[PDB]
Amino acid sequence: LIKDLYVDKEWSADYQPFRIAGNLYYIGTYDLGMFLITTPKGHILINTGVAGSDTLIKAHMKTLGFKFKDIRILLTTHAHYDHVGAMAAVKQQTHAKMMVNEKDAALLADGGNSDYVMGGKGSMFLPVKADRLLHDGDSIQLGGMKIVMRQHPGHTPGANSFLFDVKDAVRTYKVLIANIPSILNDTKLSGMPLYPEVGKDYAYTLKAMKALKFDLWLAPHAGQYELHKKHQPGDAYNPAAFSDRAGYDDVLDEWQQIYDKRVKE
Ligand SMILES: [Zn+2]
Ligand SMILES: [Zn+2]
Repeated sequence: LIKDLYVDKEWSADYQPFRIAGNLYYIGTYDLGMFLITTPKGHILINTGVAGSDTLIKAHMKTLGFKFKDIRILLTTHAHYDHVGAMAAVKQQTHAKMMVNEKDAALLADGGNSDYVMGGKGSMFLPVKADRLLHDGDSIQLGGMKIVMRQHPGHTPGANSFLFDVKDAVRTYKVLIANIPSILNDTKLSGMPLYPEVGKDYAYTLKAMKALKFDLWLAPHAGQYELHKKHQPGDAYNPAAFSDRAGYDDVLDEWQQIYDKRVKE
């Protein structure tokens, strides 16, 4: 692996895990979103953090009263090292099935060495082989849960969001775990040498994500959905803290204006 990878202090900073809505729990760090969906047949994990975050995931699950080794399915929003850095460790420890967007499978399996921005300098994370390759609209089912993957390419070719219903004592909530279409500085939207369709994909994703319908949303980075303005440690259960259509439209509109200006460079 590449030595001396950048880690933001907020990526590794501990955060009190909590129940978001129903059987969906937050088990991530101050900045990095890691989501646990619990079922009678085992659990789904969406994302790790950086390498070493398997320890925090195991500890957070214990705090909530769940066993790490009951994770049966592994998912990611996109195959960058801040979201899959501990994915190989988690798969080795749990024997969970890795299910990945077909468009990110090669990137996940080569540890990021093919990354269209950060590649060619060796592995940024331990590689993971896919147990199931996912396509736009594919469903992931376990213990009564149905998760739909939507392809939201650009940030990586295989970047994707997940939509699913959770039930509590009161009502059903449709949750979106949204991969926000952020554009890195080094990206040329007319086409990148290892990703010629990058700008066409980002354009597609900005329109596609605006069209989604849901009750609650979260994202892989706290700042993208203002986690720490919506939630403080010890807050009473309150799913409505994550009802925020205005903030979702505002983040997508900001990225659409960046896209529009960067195309004109
Ligand atoms: Zn990323
Ligand atoms: Zn990230």
